This record gives sequence, C-alpha cells and structure tokens, in this order.
Amino acid sequence: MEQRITLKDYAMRFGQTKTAKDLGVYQSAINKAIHAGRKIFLTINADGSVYAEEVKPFPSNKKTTA
Amino acid sequence: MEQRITLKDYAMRFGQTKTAKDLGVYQSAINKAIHAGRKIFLTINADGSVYAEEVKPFPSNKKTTA
Repeated sequence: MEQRITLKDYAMRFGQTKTAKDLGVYQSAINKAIHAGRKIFLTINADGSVYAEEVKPFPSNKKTTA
Repeated sequence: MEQRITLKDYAMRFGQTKTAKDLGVYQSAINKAIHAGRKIFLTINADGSVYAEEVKPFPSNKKTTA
C-alpha cells in the first residue's frame, strides 16, 4: 500500500500548506516546484512519510513514445 | 542489469553526434543536457534502443530515507 500523488495534486487537492508541513519545505518551496511544472511526483507512504522525486524523459520538448 | 550510461559518458565516449542519432535529438539538446548536469541518465535497451531519462530526489538530496 502507498499513496502516490503528484506534488501538485496533493498540494492543490489537499493544500500546499499540508504538503509543505509533511515535507518540511516552506510554502515558497512547494510553490516554486509547481512553478517549474516539471515531473515532480509525490510518493507518500502510509507512515505519513513524504518521498517526492523527479522523473522526466529527455529531451524536454519533442515527442516520443514510452 | 541493462546498459546504463550517463548522457555524458555515451556522448563523450561515443560522440554527441551518434548519441543524438539514436535519440533523434539536436546537438544543442545533448549539449544543454550535459551543461545542466541535471541527473540525465541514458538507458540503452538491450535491443539497441535508447531511453534517456531524468531522475533527482527532492528537495536537494535525501540524507536518510524513512
């Protein structure tokens, strides 16, 4: 079991204040992350753990299949 | 244990012209990815296929996991 949600879906659907309180970062760090609109996923474990990671295929533009 | 080479080891040990030919990208795209050193790995599927991806933890570098 493990709650997997994007940093923007957990901060927007639950609140950036709680996403920054669980990750420790400040609201300016969670807002800057959403500002980069990059691949920032959030791997929260049932133990109230927050494991945000970054994963984006290169390059940034262009289009390819997985 | 697939072939995992960094975009810098495949473009420097083989050439940025060949690495861009497998990923079908621009030479300035592999040069900017190497200049940003944003954890850009190059996974070459055993089928001679290429799959460059990005992967970095948040925020800077998790010191202790859980």
